[PDB]
Amino acid sequence: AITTAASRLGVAPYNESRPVELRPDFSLDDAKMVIRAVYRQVLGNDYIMDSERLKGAESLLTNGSISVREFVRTVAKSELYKKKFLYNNFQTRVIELNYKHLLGRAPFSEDEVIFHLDLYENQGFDADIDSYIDSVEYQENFGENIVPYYRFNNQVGDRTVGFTRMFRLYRGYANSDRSQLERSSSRLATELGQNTVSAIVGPSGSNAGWAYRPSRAGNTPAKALGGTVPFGQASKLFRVEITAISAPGYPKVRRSNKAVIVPFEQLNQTLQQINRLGGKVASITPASL
Amino acid sequence: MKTPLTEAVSTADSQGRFLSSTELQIAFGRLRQANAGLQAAKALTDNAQSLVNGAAQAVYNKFPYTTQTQGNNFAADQRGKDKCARDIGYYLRIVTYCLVAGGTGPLDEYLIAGIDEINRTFDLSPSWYVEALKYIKANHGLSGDARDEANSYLDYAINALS
Amino acid sequence: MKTPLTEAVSTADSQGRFLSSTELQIAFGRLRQANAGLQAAKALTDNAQSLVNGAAQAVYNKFPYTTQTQGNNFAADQRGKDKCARDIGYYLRIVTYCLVAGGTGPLDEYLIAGIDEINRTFDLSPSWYVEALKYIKANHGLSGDARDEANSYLDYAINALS
Amino acid sequence: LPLLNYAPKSQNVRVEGYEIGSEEKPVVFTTENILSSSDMDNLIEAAYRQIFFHAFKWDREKVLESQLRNGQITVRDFVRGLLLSNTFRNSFYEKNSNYRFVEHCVQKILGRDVYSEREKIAWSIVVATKGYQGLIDDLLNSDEYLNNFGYDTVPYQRRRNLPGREAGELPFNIKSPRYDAYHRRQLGFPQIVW
Amino acid sequence: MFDVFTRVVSQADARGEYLSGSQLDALSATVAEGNKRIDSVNRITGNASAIVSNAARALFAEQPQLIQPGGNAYTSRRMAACLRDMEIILRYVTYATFTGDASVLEDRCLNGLRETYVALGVPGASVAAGVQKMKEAALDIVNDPNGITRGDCSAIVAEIAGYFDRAAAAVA
Amino acid sequence: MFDVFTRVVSQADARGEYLSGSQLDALSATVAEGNKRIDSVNRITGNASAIVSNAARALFAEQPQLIQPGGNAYTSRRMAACLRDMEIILRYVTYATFTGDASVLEDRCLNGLRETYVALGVPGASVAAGVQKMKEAALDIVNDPNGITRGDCSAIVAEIAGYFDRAAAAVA
Amino acid sequence: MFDVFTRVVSQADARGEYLSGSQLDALSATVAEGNKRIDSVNRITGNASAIVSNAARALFAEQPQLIQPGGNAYTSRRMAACLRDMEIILRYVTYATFTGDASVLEDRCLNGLRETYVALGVPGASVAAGVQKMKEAALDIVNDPNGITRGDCSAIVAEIAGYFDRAAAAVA
Amino acid sequence: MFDVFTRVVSQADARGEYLSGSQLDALSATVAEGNKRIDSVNRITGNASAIVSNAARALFAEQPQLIQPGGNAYTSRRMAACLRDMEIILRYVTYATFTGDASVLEDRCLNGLRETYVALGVPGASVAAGVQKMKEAALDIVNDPNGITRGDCSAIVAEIAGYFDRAAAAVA
Ligand SMILES: *[C@@H](C)[C@H]1/C(=C/c2[nH]c(/C=C3N=C(/C=C4\NC(=O)C(CC)=C4C)C(C)=C\3CCC(=O)O)c(CCC(=O)O)c2C)NC(=O)[C@@H]1C
Ligand SMILES: *[C@@H](C)[C@H]1/C(=C/c2[nH]c(/C=C3N=C(/C=C4\NC(=O)C(CC)=C4C)C(C)=C\3CCC(=O)O)c(CCC(=O)O)c2C)NC(=O)[C@@H]1C
Ligand SMILES: *[C@H](C)[C@H]1/C(=C/c2[nH]c(/C=C3N=C(/C=C4\NC(=O)C(CC)=C4C)C(C)=C\3CCC(=O)O)c(CCC(=O)O)c2C)NC(=O)[C@@H]1C
Ligand SMILES: *[C@H](C)[C@H]1/C(=C/c2[nH]c(/C=C3N=C(/C=C4\NC(=O)C(CC)=C4C)C(C)=C\3CCC(=O)O)c(CCC(=O)O)c2C)NC(=O)[C@@H]1C
Ligand SMILES: *[C@H](C)[C@H]1/C(=C/c2[nH]c(/C=C3N=C(/C=C4\NC(=O)C(CC)=C4C)C(C)=C\3CCC(=O)O)c(CCC(=O)O)c2C)NC(=O)[C@@H]1C
Ligand SMILES: *[C@H](C)[C@H]1/C(=C/c2[nH]c(/C=C3N=C(/C=C4\NC(=O)C(CC)=C4C)C(C)=C\3CCC(=O)O)c(CCC(=O)O)c2C)NC(=O)[C@@H]1C
Ligand SMILES: *[C@H](C)[C@H]1/C(=C/c2[nH]c(/C=C3N=C(/C=C4\NC(=O)C(CC)=C4C)C(C)=C\3CCC(=O)O)c(CCC(=O)O)c2C)NC(=O)[C@@H]1C
Ligand SMILES: *[C@H](C)[C@H]1/C(=C/c2[nH]c(/C=C3N=C(/C=C4\NC(=O)C(CC)=C4C)C(C)=C\3CCC(=O)O)c(CCC(=O)O)c2C)NC(=O)[C@@H]1C
Ligand SMILES: *[C@H](C)[C@H]1/C(=C/c2[nH]c(/C=C3N=C(/C=C4\NC(=O)C(CC)=C4C)C(C)=C\3CCC(=O)O)c(CCC(=O)O)c2C)NC(=O)[C@@H]1C
Ligand SMILES: *[C@H](C)[C@H]1/C(=C/c2[nH]c(/C=C3N=C(/C=C4\NC(=O)C(CC)=C4C)C(C)=C\3CCC(=O)O)c(CCC(=O)O)c2C)NC(=O)[C@@H]1C
Ligand SMILES: *[C@H](C)[C@H]1/C(=C/c2[nH]c(/C=C3N=C(/C=C4\NC(=O)C(CC)=C4C)C(C)=C\3CCC(=O)O)c(CCC(=O)O)c2C)NC(=O)[C@@H]1C
Ligand SMILES: *[C@H](C)[C@H]1/C(=C/c2[nH]c(/C=C3N=C(/C=C4\NC(=O)C(CC)=C4C)C(C)=C\3CCC(=O)O)c(CCC(=O)O)c2C)NC(=O)[C@@H]1C
Repeated sequence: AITTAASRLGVAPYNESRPVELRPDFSLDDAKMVIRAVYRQVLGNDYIMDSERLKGAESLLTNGSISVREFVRTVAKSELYKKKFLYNNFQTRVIELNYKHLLGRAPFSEDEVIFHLDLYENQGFDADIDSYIDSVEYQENFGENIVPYYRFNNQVGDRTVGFTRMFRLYRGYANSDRSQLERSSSRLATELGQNTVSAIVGPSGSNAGWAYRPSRAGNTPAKALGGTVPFGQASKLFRVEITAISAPGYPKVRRSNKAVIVPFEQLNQTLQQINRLGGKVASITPASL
Repeated sequence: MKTPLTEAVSTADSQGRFLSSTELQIAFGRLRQANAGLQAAKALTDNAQSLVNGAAQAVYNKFPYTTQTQGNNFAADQRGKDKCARDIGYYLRIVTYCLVAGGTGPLDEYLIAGIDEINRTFDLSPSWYVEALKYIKANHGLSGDARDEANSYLDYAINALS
Repeated sequence: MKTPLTEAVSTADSQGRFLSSTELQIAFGRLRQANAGLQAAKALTDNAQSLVNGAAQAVYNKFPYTTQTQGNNFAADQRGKDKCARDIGYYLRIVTYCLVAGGTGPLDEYLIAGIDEINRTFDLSPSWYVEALKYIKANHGLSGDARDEANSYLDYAINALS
Repeated sequence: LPLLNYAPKSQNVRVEGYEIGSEEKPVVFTTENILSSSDMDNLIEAAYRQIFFHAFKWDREKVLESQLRNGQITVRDFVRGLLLSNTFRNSFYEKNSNYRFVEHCVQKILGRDVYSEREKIAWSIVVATKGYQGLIDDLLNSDEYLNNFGYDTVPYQRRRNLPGREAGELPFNIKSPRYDAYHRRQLGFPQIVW
Repeated sequence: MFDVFTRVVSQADARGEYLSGSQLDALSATVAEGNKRIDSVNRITGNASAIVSNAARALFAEQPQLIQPGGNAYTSRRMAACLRDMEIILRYVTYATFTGDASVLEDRCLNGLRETYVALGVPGASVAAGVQKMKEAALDIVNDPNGITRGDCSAIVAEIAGYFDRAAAAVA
Repeated sequence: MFDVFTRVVSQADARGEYLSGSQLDALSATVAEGNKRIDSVNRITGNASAIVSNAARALFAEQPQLIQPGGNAYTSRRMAACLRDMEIILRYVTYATFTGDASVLEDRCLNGLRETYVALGVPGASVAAGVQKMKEAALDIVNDPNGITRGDCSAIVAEIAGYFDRAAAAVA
Repeated sequence: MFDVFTRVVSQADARGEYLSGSQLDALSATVAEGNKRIDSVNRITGNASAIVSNAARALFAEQPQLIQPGGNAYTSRRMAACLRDMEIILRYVTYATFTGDASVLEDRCLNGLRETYVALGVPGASVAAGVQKMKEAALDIVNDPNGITRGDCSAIVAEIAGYFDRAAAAVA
Repeated sequence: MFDVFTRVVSQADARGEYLSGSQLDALSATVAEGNKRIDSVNRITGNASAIVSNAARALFAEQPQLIQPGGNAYTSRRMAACLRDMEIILRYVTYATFTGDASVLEDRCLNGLRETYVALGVPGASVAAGVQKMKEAALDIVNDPNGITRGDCSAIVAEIAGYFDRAAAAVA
């Protein structure tokens, strides 16, 4: 599980949050809890005004006319969901959001993008939503009566690439999935296309270097190809992600976010230099050996 | 890590060059020294406990105050004696590592770098360890190139301390 | 050479700016501390010989081996005792210089910089000088601001040695 | 041991020049501009001229160039690799005294002339005490270097030309060739003609 | 970085209002409690080496696997790095005590410190334990009643304890 | 994923021509080595629990800081996550041995594991040490000449060792 | 970087133990193999230019899409980068052969190379094929019997083959 | 560099002697003058722009050839360089007044300044005249009796005048 780093990430509130299940012969609080959980999770923690609430779907779920899975399907096919997540987004971002909301996980590979983009283009959005919800993964994780939840912990058919990409899609508890730094841009297009991973940067209030985002181009690669040779004698190399660089001012500072591969022996100096340039360290990852 | 093969390759690589006859001669010298170094390491290992106990006793004899003066940095009680024997064992074992590797690289990376800050911080005198290393020099019972290489490492530690 | 006035001007010049109210407050603090520091320097100066002799004797009491072990680094003979008293006098005089200047600058420039290489090379243990400085702290008989500033310099020297 | 204290000297770089970009403003070769391969060739050649004056293809470091192109290393790291390279050690360190190696290090890393003989004297002990790379890293991690060129810009001779003047100070590749009269007489030059 | 005055200055500037009378006399109280803050900084500084060395000895006694071979504090270089780290944490805690604001500690010491320990394999819990030992020793030295003008230093001791706690939480 | 045949198939399709005679002969050679590949997979799988438990015991013995209170293998939840990770790495190494290709191990298990361990505070160097211990145990299990039709299995053992090396390098 | 001696030394130092008799005798066996190691390094080095050029020529002959207009080896700078990548791989193989350890080849040549090739669009499989060509040429040069003291060099040849296969597996 | 105290300290250390009673009393007398020194620094600082601008205007009124075309102060950049030079000389004079020693003025402002002016063709005599005009305006500002605690500031005025003359003589 995630214990020591749960609070630093946004995982701690979901560690003591048990899955919301609608039992047979449920009470009215159970129905309202299912409605609340579905709104929070399927709509990605957006505030839901009263005028946008799906009154009929709520009534049907309360009555038992539809299951939790059907209510999730109705919410995901609603005009509210399409306004929030479909009409203003690149379809790869739509797929990321679908996986995050309906399956509680990030996409694993480019094959899922292929399948979902082909299915949207050939049969429409409703059929694509159905494929998320009628999937074997959905059935094994949530089934018919459980609200989908974030699957932070390791499971049977996982890939660790999904664990890394979850924190690219999830940015903290007080965050709303339409209120993230990257806004409407797809977070995983480059990663899924290149089968790569990014160093995990935690949410704002727990991580000073939360705002680090690589640019379109001119990014320092993950590994130190060449070893320690350009740095003279060095023991080990580290990739350091730095955000909020401002002190020298333009033109000395062009991009406020910079990744640098530095030797172990210059780590002290690198940290002091970061403090001087007013930056915040987002992550430090071994780059050699 | 300062050993003949790694240093030859690192110098060649920093120059971006293939290994030339200079690096081959470095390898040949390493091959000439390697068997004697390995035998010296074996002889030191086989006699490790006796050398360490005798070195600690020689230090206690030359600096008697280390055995009856109270304090964390002394060997008055059994705790300080255990720390002293462990330190001398560290010295001897890393010297054997140097004999295996054919250079002072193990001493530099494991023991030499930062030893002065340790000695100043914990109020440990380098002269104690110098006497221990002199005991190891006088009683390792080596000869020839084994003795010369082992004495070179022990003198390296002594010079780094004194 | 770290003193409040020179540090204030160094900070202003590094930023290329005139002396603002921050540096004026620095000078005001220097003026507030100055008279106490100068009387303390005078008090230490008048009682310098007895303080140096007592500190040397205290070191000899705390480390008796320094008084009868032969060697250049010990005070077994009169020459070693003269060297020890001279070193303690150096410490006390530079501490008075620090009191006059209002900062650890004289200690940094005259004594602190390079003392580790001195002690390692001539096999002088810094614990001896730590004992001398502790005697000086306990026996200078100062009070208030003067005692606080002089004790700050003596603890600065102790921390450098340890 | 701390560095000797040496007094600065009046220099153009010490004083505000109110510079407006012109033909005498050194070209800013920076990887912050996402340079194409040909612009990277130009930047790389600027680094070779700054560090080695001229780089024969025996002097080139193709591995370092590939690493800089890929983004493995910064421009400052490439400059360090040039200074740690065999060309720089053979031409500028080996053939000169320690004092005239500090010059050829202040001049082409910091882009300014040495304050005095005392600065040369003070920095000359660093090679023998902290190592060659110790000197290189001290100059590259200095506040002067980072404030002027940072990590991403090739260093250059700073404030060589004042506005309106026909000629500025001598370019450091003219003022200070790789060696001087010491290695000149070790080689046996000057040679008599005819 | 911020000091105690500069922190309320920045808050007031963000609100765009003059410092109120309550803020002004809270600052006057801070100034009035200035001598004790200076004494605390001086006492921690004058015993810094003893604090670091004693805390290191206690920490390595309670956690011998740190210093055994293969342990992160084994070899001279890693031991020296550990000692230096302890001294750095103590120095920045003294800086934060001097300023009256923990901005210097966050921005200049703990910025990237967890990440660095993780990347290197430094056990964050153990360095947090070392920071706690330095906390007990430093608070003991600050609260020493001998050789000083008696007074209530509970507020400054609590502030120093908060700086140490924030450092320990930052590294673990 | 890719197996040993589909790898050369994908390369040929990228090139747009038929597998050559040498490629078909190399594949036939790999087919002829299939019984020993199956034997190695079976032997590691049959001893998987012993490999994981023994290597975890050896790892926590040589690195007691992992299991000290405050260490990353301390508490049941963490110990169990660690044991599960080692079994997962062993399982994907066996998968790579079975397919004759490392793609399943790289793409499903190793890609992003280093970033994951850094984010969680899991010490990747110790994970690499545990992986090396599973390597030595599994290699000695595959080479055991008792109860098997004798033959040279050095190529298969070298391939398994390479998969273990990729796993150990991916976590540090 | 580890050579053959420093690898075992570092493992022993981490375990906190002296090298056992078996480890010392294995190192002695490596020492007895040193002359053949130096010959193999010298022979590959002596024909490095021919190996790289002939391997590239054969690779471009059997894969014309590399050197077609718009292919990845088209334009002089990209062709020179390709020839350079071949020479670098061969040089690091020689470094690994000289040290008796793959640490130099792993750390300074192969770490991150697959990611770089994928990012740029350099076909890693074609690079692996070129590396295989240098493999076969190099191993034929090392095994050439005339003008050298006759001896069994099968172990050294197998070690060089392993380095070449490791490079080919890393780039693809 | 040096201040008043550090100059005597350096001289005593070269002599290897304690500061005598006379030197300590002289330094105490300097301390008693400290408030007037701070007032002088503050008054020159608070009117630095007026001092520089008025002295420059007077200098160019009595030496019109400086600002005539072809003159050294002609063109905005040169004229601005001249104003900046005058400001720098005044700033280092204030530094010398603050520290009470001329070391900062000699080491950081006047060291090599004559040679710089000779190389650039800047008329050093005219720079000295501008410095003198700064001196007279600054001394009148330091001696203004309005809005200050009355006392005899003759010594600090003479010291500031000496610094100004030193700056003028370094360039004349
Ligand atoms: C290195 C891997 C070790 C080794 C192996 C080895 N095995 C064989 C032969 C066979 N092994 C099997 C195995 C199985 N049959 C089954 O029904 C199952 C259970 C599902 C298994 C795993 C088979 C079918 C054969 C062929 C018949 C036989 O029993 O011999 C060989 C011989 C060569 C071959 O490829 O067939 C070898 C070499 N030998 C060693 O010495 C290593 C310790
Ligand atoms: C397989 C690699 C081939 C092989 C090698 C082989 N070499 C020797 C012996 C020696 N080779 C050398 C090498 C050099 N001498 C030099 O001065 C240079 C340039 C610096 C080189 C490269 C040396 C010194 C020896 C020892 C003396 C001798 O000339 O024989 C052997 C013999 C065994 C040994 O380990 O010494 C062997 C086997 N032999 C083959 O047949 C392979 C094709
Ligand atoms: C009000 C004082 C200021 C202000 C606020 C404002 N906030 C938003 C949007 C969001 N606020 C939150 C915060 C939370 N959601 C939670 O669940 C929690 C607890 C865990 C918190 C703290 C979120 C996540 C959002 C985004 C969700 C959404 O539906 O917007 C807005 C709306 C912005 C917009 O609609 O574009 C606003 C306006 N605005 C001001 O001007 C005040 C200073
Ligand atoms: C055809 C003229 C050129 C070409 C096309 C090509 N594209 C892909 C793959 C993808 N294209 C997309 C595009 C979109 N995603 C969206 O969200 C939108 C609509 C809102 C668009 C237009 C995506 C996401 C992919 C990836 C998924 C997929 O592969 O289908 C490919 C395949 C790439 C591969 O290697 O798999 C191709 C071939 N290629 C050419 O050569 C033409 C010039
Ligand atoms: C054991 C040798 C070391 C160790 C391990 C450890 N790991 C975790 C947590 C996780 N491990 C993974 C890894 C994977 N997830 C996958 O899906 C895959 C296979 C495809 C892998 C390899 C992940 C993602 C996590 C977090 C999520 C989860 O655990 O479910 C922990 C727990 C950390 C914590 O509780 O915060 C531990 C302890 N720790 C050591 O000290 C050993 C060196
Ligand atoms: C003005 C319309 C808005 C605004 C601006 C604002 N910007 C900054 C700071 C920076 N802006 C840059 C700019 C660039 N980097 C580049 O490389 C490029 C292209 C060449 C550009 C345009 C950078 C690097 C910084 C940081 C360093 C610097 O300040 O120079 C600030 C200051 C932010 C701070 O608090 O430090 C501001 C205010 N802000 C608004 O409110 C407007 C909407
Ligand atoms: C023996 C010659 C004398 C002596 C010894 C003594 N040493 C210590 C404590 C330490 N010794 C070391 C040394 C090393 N640890 C390393 O990692 C390495 C490299 C392999 C070396 C050489 C260190 C770091 C310490 C301090 C921390 C630790 O516990 O290891 C002590 C204890 C002092 C204390 O305050 O605990 C003692 C007593 N003392 C004598 O009087 C002997 C003559
Ligand atoms: C006295 C506490 C112990 C002691 C002293 C002792 N010291 C030396 C030698 C030197 N002491 C110094 C120190 C300084 N010189 C300076 O200029 C200053 C700064 C102003 C200091 C602190 C130096 C440099 C030396 C060596 C050169 C010299 O001889 O002056 C010795 C003699 C060592 C030798 O080898 O001759 C001695 C005996 N001895 C004790 O036993 C006391 C406990
Ligand atoms: C004004 C009173 C007179 C005058 C001045 C003048 N000076 C310059 C140029 C420079 N002045 C300096 C001086 C300094 N550099 C230092 O390091 C120090 C201490 C910090 C000082 C005071 C230097 C180096 C220059 C050249 C660099 C630059 O100008 O940016 C000029 C400009 C000359 C030119 O050719 O542009 C002028 C005009 N000239 C007069 O006529 C007045 C008498
Ligand atoms: C000691 C209580 C624990 C411990 C310490 C330890 N730390 C390191 C290495 C580093 N520590 C830092 C931290 C800083 N550097 C700075 O300049 C500052 C101020 C901003 C801080 C806080 C850094 C950057 C490093 C690496 C760089 C360096 O030169 O060390 C080590 C060494 C790790 C290694 O060598 O691999 C150690 C051992 N270890 C323990 O076991 C204690 C719990
Ligand atoms: C609080 C933790 C402890 C404590 C402190 C305390 N101190 C004072 C007063 C003073 N302390 C100083 C300090 C210095 N003078 C110097 O010259 C130096 C070096 C530069 C220092 C550090 C001063 C100037 C004063 C004021 C005059 C005086 O001597 O009293 C007080 C008194 C109240 C006040 O705030 O001034 C107190 C309470 N007392 C304790 O009992 C705590 C353990
Ligand atoms: C040749 C067999 C194949 C080929 C190669 C090719 N590679 C690149 C570009 C790069 N190659 C590297 C590799 C290294 N540089 C290093 O420093 C190290 C470690 C010492 C290695 C192994 C790098 C870093 C690059 C990128 C930067 C650079 O320009 O060098 C190219 C050029 C691609 C481009 O210019 O965009 C090429 C062509 N291409 C083929 O088609 C062959 C199969």
